[PDB]
Amino acid sequence: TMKIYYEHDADLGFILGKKVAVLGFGSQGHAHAHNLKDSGVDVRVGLRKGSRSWEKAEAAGLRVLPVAEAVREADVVMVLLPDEKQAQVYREEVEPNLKEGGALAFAHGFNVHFGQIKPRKDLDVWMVAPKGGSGVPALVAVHQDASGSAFPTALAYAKAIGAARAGVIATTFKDETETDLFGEQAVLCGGLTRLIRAGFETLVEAGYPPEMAYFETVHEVKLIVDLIYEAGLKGMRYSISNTAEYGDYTRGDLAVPLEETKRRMREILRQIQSGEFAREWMLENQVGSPVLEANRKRWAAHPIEEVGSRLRAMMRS
Amino acid sequence: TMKIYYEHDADLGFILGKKVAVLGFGSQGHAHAHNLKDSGVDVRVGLRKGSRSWEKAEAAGLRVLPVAEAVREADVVMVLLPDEKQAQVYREEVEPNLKEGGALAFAHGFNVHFGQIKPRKDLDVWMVAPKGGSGVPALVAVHQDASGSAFPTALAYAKAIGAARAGVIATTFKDETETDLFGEQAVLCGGLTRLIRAGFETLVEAGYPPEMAYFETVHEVKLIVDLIYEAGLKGMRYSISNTAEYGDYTRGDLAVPLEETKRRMREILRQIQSGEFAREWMLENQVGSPVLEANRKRWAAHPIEEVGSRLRAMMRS
Amino acid sequence: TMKIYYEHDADLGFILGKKVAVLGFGSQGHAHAHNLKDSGVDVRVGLRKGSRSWEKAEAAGLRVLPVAEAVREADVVMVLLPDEKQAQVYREEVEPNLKEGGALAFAHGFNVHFGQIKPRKDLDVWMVAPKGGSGVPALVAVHQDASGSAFPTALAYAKAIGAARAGVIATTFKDETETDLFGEQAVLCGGLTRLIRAGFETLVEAGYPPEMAYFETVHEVKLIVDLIYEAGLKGMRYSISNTAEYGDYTRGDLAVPLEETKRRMREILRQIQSGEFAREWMLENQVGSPVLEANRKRWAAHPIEEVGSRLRAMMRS
Amino acid sequence: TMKIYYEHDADLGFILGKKVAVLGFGSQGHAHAHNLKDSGVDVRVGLRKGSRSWEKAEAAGLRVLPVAEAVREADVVMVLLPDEKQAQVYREEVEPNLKEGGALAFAHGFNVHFGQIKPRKDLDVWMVAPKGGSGVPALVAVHQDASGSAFPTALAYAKAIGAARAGVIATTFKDETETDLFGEQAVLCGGLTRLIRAGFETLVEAGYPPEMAYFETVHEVKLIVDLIYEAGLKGMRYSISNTAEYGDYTRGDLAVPLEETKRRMREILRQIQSGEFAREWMLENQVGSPVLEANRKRWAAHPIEEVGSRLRAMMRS
Repeated sequence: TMKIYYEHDADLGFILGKKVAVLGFGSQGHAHAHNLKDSGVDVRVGLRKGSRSWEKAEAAGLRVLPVAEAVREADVVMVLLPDEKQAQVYREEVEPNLKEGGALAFAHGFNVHFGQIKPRKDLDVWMVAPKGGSGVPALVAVHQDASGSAFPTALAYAKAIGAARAGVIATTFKDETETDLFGEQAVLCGGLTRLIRAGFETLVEAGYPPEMAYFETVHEVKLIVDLIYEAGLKGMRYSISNTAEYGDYTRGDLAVPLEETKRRMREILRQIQSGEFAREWMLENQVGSPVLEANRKRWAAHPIEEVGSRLRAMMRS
Repeated sequence: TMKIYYEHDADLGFILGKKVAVLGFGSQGHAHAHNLKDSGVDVRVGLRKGSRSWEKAEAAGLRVLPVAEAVREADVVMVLLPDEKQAQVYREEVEPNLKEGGALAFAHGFNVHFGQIKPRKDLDVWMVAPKGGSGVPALVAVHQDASGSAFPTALAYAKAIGAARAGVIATTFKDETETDLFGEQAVLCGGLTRLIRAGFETLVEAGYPPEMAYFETVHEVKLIVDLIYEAGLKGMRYSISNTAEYGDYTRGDLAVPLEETKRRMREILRQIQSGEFAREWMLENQVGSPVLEANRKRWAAHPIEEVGSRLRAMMRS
Repeated sequence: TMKIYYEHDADLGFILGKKVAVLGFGSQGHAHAHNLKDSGVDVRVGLRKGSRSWEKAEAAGLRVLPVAEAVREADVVMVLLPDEKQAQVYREEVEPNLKEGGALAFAHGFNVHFGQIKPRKDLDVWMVAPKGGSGVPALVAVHQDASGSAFPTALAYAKAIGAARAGVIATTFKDETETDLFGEQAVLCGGLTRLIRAGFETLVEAGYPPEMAYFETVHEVKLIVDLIYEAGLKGMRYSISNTAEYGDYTRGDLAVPLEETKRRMREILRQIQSGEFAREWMLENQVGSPVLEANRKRWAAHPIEEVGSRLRAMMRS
Repeated sequence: TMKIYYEHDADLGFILGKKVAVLGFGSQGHAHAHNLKDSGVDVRVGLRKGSRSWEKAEAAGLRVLPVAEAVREADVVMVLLPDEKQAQVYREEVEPNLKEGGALAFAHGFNVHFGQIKPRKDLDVWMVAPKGGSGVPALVAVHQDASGSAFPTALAYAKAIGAARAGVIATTFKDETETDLFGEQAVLCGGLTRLIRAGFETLVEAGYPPEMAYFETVHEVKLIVDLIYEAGLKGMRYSISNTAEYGDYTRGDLAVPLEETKRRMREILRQIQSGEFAREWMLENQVGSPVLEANRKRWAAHPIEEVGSRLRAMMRS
């Protein structure tokens, strides 16, 4: 019971007559700028002079300018910088230089949802969040519609990128931002890495060889997750051995008890929704990311890395 | 500090002069029989008359016989049947028909490690456990060496299958069996599915749209696990956004607390090592697998399946 | 908001042209065979040769045959044996002998719901579960409809038995089986007997005469339950003294606290729904019912039995 | 099992041909500048114009310059400023003015270990941490060795200061920084002051005169700690009365229980190692040190201060 929009719903007329400034040239900057030019919209990439990304962008054959300049001549500014760098670039280099009635666009809602960018009341503010006809759907959301055509423009932008093919889902900046932070913290990276680490340490402390601990706790994860990707949980259960399936159904809850886990995950979500997580992260970046650099180091020293590196080398032959 | 053996350590002379009976024709039977013939050892597949697998095996162009017959004329019997079916086929159709001084081989140690097969004292008993030169290493173990050449034969079998290329690791039936059950129960299927389900239910109960709950808790798992496969945990951390990395380092432990999780996983491992899990599973199969069929059904009804199916369909276009 | 079917909805044409084999001759076998003949369908009772039930069935004037024979000549087989004996009789004597496209019928869903009988794909599988025009309604359910007319046939069977008169309720094998086990365990036998025993022991240990403990804790139960049967709980409250009513409303919760009781009953229900109870009971019967025979004995020795027997004798005069 | 270096291992040739800028003129600035000139290396002190420290440094007969100027003409910059002031002085006045291939030196690792100073890749970065031939050993550590001679230079610096005499211990910035913070928090200041305060309050609340509470809980501490300094714990036990010794051995654990204390100290250490403490302190200084000024005041008002001041005055006569 959700509103899906396709290529047929989106009209490239709302973008093709507009100048798009792509700020930043990571994986996202690369792909955004690439697929836009190959759909016949004039793109300029805004970068800092004499950067590694400056030369990489010219090598891909794109028009490259300083950030302030790229913005001065743009109708849509698509901001594809790290969350922690966006607010400063907006204040110093986008806010003063973006034409009135212009559009300010995002791939992530974080800085707008948590008020690190308080955009001018005259701008359109929208987001296209991607996740040939490879089946990559996208989210689209509009925070602010000054012109009356933010949503058609955003939908056109998704068409011009190739995201409309598999379907564009309409949402809000709130729901995009809060579900992204939740996934990262509770499941995708935070929870999963802790579960693997506890598995590996359990076997190694019980005196099983580290090499075999690594195979049964890290290397074999891909096999399971590929099945979930293709055919969901019930497909995954169907394909695994009955012994595996029986163990899963009767001992999974002992590993990860449902009500306790749901309680702890509700606290993770509370800190996201309350703004406490955003505050923590914003302040962390004000003082040189001490905790990030400290944790990186402790986790890079973990015995699981030595064994992992040896076995991945051994397999590459 | 582990003993690795390569193609150069293995001598195909120990297998090429032997008749191999492959029992069963799942994915493993298919691959074992295939790669053996393409390395010039004479293979026969033992199957039950008029089965779906009988016709599929003839269609791949293999010599197919009843199980008793395939065993009567074999020097090595490689048993590639479900754990719960192996013991009965061994008792009724392998034990009476396998030549004295023959070899009985496995891909999984479960039935031998837990005494569901008590093999004759005259047999060799060994295992090759796989996980062109695609980097698929294997485990090898020898439970029983009557001939004095079980280990060279097993190593030759791994060569004849293409498992020697990326390296063969010598282990024991105990360590193969107990680490496999542990992975399935604590991490790969049991733990991971419970963590995803708690994530998804947390978001849906908090009023986020199920479609977006599904993207941030299930679909995005593949992206993370592909990075872990390629470059381990520290590679995965390196590639994710700093916001994701910060969340992982500061909230992962809140989702999955280390000492509590390790305690519960030690209980999972205790039930494996004590034989309690094997007993539970063996008895389950004596009475028509009531719990397996009951749980399957409850998990197939879960709301996560409806939303999963809709979105996977939508993406296939 | 439930689907009720009456005599008018059921067409005896769907049964009267069919041969019915009734397997077993307890209370249910007796009544099923009886009421069918008195509605003009030809019945045969299948029994083991030279049993006590064999002679009792001939004495009621029914055609009696060995089980295999009764099945060979039947279109509908109605299985009215103890849950623990059904699976073996199905495997050895019904499966080989029941015509293709035949109907296999039950009064209880237990063996089908928990896969102790895995019925042939060509059979109809349905159930009639009864609980002159005495007001005995029935449940009806269809597990498997090969012919396209399982449900009309089942409904006809209920008509031919006299169960349609007070109404036939359509349900599923799942809901019949799981609610029956729940009632037996949590309330009807399990809970109620424990509550009586705790009452009786409380009074006797407090030094009240056992005879009077027995009257106020066991004999008087019938008076209350007859009122609940006739006029429900609010009828029962209406008829009891205001002192009794006041005590009930203000101390019932102290005896049986609501949230704690509901928690424990949810665990009883979980073990039913998960298949754990079915497994426990199936395995119990594989090894000669040690726990059943042990508990019987301990409960038959209970002081409540001596006093009960004396007072029931005294009242029969 | 630790690497000790003496005067004989250190070659003053690595420092005597280099210009040293000492930034700051506390106790450490004073001593560093002093002992360097008296070992024949040319020193300049960098200070802010018209400060109290400016005039005090000229009065000791040292060449004094603005910070930017002192750095422009230096080969080694020794930073002896409060931890909270170092990062700003590095960014604004050292980073732009320090010659390429220069050396940046510290007495404390805090700002480098926690990334408040991210030093240029061309610099040497090392530390000498002191704790006639008075027995003052030193630590030495090298964070960054661009020239290939950071360690000999650092060792020479320790020689030129008089720290080599009692021995220089090679360590890391990590171990110097984390052990210093731990000592301050768990034992030296944090723990010890809390233990004294609880002792004093216990006696005063029990109605002993405050003067005598002060003698038995504060004044007598010096006697014990002087013995520990000279002859360690077993020397201290040896010199105290047997009654004191018996009380210590049988009631010390009641005051300060071992496993509980070790648990709490592991949490103190965790917050240090994780970067949480550094973040807390860095942010505190961004907003005018509210907690520091608040706590100072509450602790200065404590009744222990009034009694202390009276008795110290009384003893000075």
